[PDB]
Amino acid sequence: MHSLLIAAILGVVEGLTEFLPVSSTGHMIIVGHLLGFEGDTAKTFEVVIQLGSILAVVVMFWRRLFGLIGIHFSKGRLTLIHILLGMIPAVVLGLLFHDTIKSLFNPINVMYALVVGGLLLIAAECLKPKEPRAPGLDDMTYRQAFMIGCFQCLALWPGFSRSGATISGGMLMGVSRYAASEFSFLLAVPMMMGATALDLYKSWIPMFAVGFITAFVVALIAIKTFLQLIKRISFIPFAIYRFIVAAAVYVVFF
Ligand SMILES: CCCCCCCC/C=C\CCCCCCCC(=O)OC[C@H](O)CO
Ligand SMILES: [Hg+2]
Repeated sequence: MHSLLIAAILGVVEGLTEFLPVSSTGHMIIVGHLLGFEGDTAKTFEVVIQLGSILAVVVMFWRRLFGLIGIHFSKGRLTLIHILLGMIPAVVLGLLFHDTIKSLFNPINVMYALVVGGLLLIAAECLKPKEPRAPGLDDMTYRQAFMIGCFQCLALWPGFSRSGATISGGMLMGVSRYAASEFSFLLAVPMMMGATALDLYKSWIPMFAVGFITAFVVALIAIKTFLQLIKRISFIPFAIYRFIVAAAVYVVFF
């Protein structure tokens, strides 16, 4: 009776922490450990429900995503070249270091990426310019998009919260918190869709239906609130929250 309940608990977690700088992978290992869902099947299940979070960004940015690829229906406009430049370096670094990255998945490394990721969010807050260089999404430049991407190499460290890494570099390149968040979401669509496909390949029954779907729903609510929320809130509360999670990763496993 609780196979569906566990998937609901894991789904609301994944959908919530996927696009918030709070280390989706870190929350899953602690909750999966507290529940007892730790087998290889759990990891496969977790990659599946990541697809639901993807579709949430797909439906949230349906008009803009297809716009980048030519399916329409400041005066600049964000182009597909921005997305490509944002994902070139992580792909190149991710392809070359696959066996090495997969070795970093122990919980101790998550504890550090939780702390170090929070330090970076603080440094982005203290160091970001007073006047944003790109207050809107369509104001971004190829240099900002690429520097954000070369900054996404850190997300290959398990527990770093790819959103937190991507948004930090956005703020440090002069992109507003709102646009830096919008770009991290749009950038996650090609990244997650390809990465999960890459993970679904090497890993091979209705428990997915609950998890995939409920993660799609919660992500929509979180991703819509967070964008409206971040208009008036900083990333300091998120960075400090990652420290409380880091102690928990130590608490649950050590
Ligand atoms: C009192 C309740 C909270 C208890 C936990 C205390 C947090 C201390 C932990 C780590 C250091 C964090 C460094 C402090 C963050 C920077 C403070 C700040 O003012 O940020 C600058 C601003 O965001 C841009 O101008
Ligand atoms: Hg890089």
